[PDB]
Amino acid sequence: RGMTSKPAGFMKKLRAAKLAAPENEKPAPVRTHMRNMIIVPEMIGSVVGIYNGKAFNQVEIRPEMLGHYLGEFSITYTPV
Amino acid sequence: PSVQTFGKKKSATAVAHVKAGKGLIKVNGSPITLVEPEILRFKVYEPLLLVGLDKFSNIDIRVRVTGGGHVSQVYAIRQAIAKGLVAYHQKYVDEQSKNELKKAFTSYDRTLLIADSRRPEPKKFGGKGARSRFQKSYR
Amino acid sequence: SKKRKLVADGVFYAELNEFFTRELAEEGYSGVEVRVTPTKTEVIIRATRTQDVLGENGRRINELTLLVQKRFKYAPGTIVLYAERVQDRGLSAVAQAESMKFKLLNGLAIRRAAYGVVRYVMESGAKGCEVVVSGKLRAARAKAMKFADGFLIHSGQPVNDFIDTATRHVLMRQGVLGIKVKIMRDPA
Amino acid sequence: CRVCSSHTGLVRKYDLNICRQCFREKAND
Amino acid sequence: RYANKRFRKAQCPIIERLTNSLMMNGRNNGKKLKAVRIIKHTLDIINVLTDQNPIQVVVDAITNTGPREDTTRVGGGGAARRQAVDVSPLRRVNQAIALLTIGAREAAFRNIKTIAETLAEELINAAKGSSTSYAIKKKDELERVAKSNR
Amino acid sequence: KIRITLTSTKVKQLENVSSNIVKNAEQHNLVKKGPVRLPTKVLKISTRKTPNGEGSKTWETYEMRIHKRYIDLEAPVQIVKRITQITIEPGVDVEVV
RNA sequence: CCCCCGCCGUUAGUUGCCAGCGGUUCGGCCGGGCACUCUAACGGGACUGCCCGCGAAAGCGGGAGGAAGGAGGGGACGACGUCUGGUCAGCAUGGCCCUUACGGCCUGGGCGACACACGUGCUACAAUGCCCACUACAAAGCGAUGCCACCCGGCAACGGGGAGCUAAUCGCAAAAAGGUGGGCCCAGUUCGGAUUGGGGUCUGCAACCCGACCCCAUGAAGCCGGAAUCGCUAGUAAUCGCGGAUCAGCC
Repeated sequence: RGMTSKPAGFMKKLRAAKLAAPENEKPAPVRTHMRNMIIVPEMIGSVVGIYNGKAFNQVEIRPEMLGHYLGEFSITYTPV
Repeated sequence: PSVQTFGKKKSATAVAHVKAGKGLIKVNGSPITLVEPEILRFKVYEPLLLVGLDKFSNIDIRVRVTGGGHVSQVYAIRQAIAKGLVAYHQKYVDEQSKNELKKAFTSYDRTLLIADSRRPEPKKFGGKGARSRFQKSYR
Repeated sequence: SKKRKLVADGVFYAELNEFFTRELAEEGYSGVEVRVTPTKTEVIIRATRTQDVLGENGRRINELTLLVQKRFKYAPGTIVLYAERVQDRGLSAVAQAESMKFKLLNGLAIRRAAYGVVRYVMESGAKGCEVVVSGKLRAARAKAMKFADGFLIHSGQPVNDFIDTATRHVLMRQGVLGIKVKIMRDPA
Repeated sequence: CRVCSSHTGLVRKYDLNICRQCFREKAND
Repeated sequence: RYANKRFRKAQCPIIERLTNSLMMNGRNNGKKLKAVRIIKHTLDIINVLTDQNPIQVVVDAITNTGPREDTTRVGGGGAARRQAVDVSPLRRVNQAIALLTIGAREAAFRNIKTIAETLAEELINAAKGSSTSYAIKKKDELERVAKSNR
Repeated sequence: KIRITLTSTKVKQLENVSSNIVKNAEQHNLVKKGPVRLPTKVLKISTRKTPNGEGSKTWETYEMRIHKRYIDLEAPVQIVKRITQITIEPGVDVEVV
């Protein structure tokens, strides 16, 4: 699954997530289209809502969860 | 002396060089059978047999063939040997090319003398193949 | 031209044409051929009234030609500006079209304006001619008008017609109305 | 593209025309 | 109908036109070569198993397979009666050849890398020396159907 | 070794053009190779009529056969002089090595 | 009447080939040579012109020659108009509406959801077949950080190194079906590859949602399809592989 040497993560959420880091965390969510991103530890504890395409789903990200894509957390297809 | 004839079909060119001799054929160095192995199709030297007493046992052919496929080549070579046979003598090549090997009112006997203009065929749009048209359904 | 700047070389021509059509309108634009080698482009504007283009004693031709240089720097390269007179504007489809398009702008009877134009064109030379007006005739419901004389037949069929074609627009308060002029000349 | 600015599909070489349309249009006359 | 009858080049081995037709029936996807081989190999099969020359065996088979009469539907005042009728000489061959290949494909025996044995066996079974096999059945069945509704 | 490539849409426009170049250079260089033909390639292009812009939907098929002519001129000298000013026909695009 | 494809010839040969001779790092590489392929310009050729049959005639059938025919195959040329056809989401544009917002930036999610229904397709149910090996014929395309020779590390994707190409002169490239030899032996199988577990490569800031690829294991339905229904008249259908645009990558 290793994409490459450096794990990609789009900056929209990264730059946004980290700023929250010095204050502490941010209550409430974040919302990013960038399901493409891999999650890094700074993400942990945070709650980023990801885009089904339909909507943004709240995904709390925990440590076991890090290596993943985030998109893996928001399923596009629904049985409905 | 030697006789020549070109011969092209689909996209293939075959240099046919006839020379009075045994009747063996060297195509691209390999034996005719060798280049051709297991091809029922290879009736390139049909024009030879057609001459009458089959030219073969009184002819010899060195042939260079490049371009297209083995089938295409078979046709080009067939044309080559058909054309060269005519240059050597007008008489032998008869009806397809000259007299009996040469031409006819309508249907082609073998019509070895003609160069099959057929080419692959461009694909027209709205059709899968070119000719092949998609079938309709109740839909 | 160059692989790299064929497109760049092209953009300029549009740039040149852009100004000429804007300015030269009174003059009566017909065509603007553009030939080129290195930094020396031809541009030979054809006009009905060469005078309007030239200016007096060639004063205007100077300004325009100079304007050209601003747009065409050394990189585009200095350009000349030839002007040829249009023999019989009556033959130029572009003119004939523009001619009708203007009258329409005036609010002239379109059908008649069409007859007249076919007549003028028909009247001097021309083996055949035809004019077409778009819709919103007289600011009315959209319609179409015709009129033609002489063999446009033996034209329209591609075989060496040598039919000059031209289209002219017509902005109007009511709306735009396109005009088409077809002129048939001796075939090849 | 360059002239019309129709983004939808301009050839790079011309890098002009509304798209194929203007390319064809200019070509047409 | 489909088109004018195109003349077919006679067979390279035995210059019989009918043979080429048969070969065409076998071929699919224009794999003319495989098609010719299967028929040739079958002929070799006909030689060993049967003393007779293959060309004769095949022709006899086609003869047994050609239907003399076939029934064609037609709408009468009531119901569509199946009118019995003769079959064109051209039509009979196409049916015979087609039926042989189909029945041959029908055979369970999968012999030779390809189909070649099924053709070999089918033809012999067809011969009226042996006038049996699936091909002949269809032929007999059609004729029976005709003259039933004489 | 000045290889000259002459390409054009019209067969005549080249025959005239390339021929001129043959005669001129004859004066100040070797004796030219003589206008070599180089077969004509036809290109079929199916593309959007216009460039990215208006009517991306448009298409059309074009075939433009283009002709070539080399006529090489080895051992150059004041070939350049006779060539430079001398050209004529438009409709020809010549490029030299 | 114009363009592209079919056959022949003239002109032109830095494309081409020992065709034909001498040399070779035996690469058409070298000299040489335009024959051939080809390149592009022009010329010839088809007109029911000739032969038999019917016809009043047009023409229909048949046959010879011919590369080719009876409009040889494909384009340009899609008429006056029809459907209040389609698109204000490509662009253009009248009118209406929104302007701390019906505008703008961003991160994330969504467009990839599913109990289900349909359309277009791919792969397949196998022996005219599947697998491994060896070996042979193509065309049209594309290549600057781009195609990637060759050598090495890896089962491999791929990584490291690095030649040539600026592309008829180098690379993508292997053509697949095919021919030859072997295996399988009629079985849900050496058919068929869904699905799932694990390892891993690659692009990209980033591949959870939601990429493609490789290797191991897994190995599903499917044994030829109801009513009904689609395509195609010849180099067509059927079948086999090859290229391109878009494009980091790629569904």
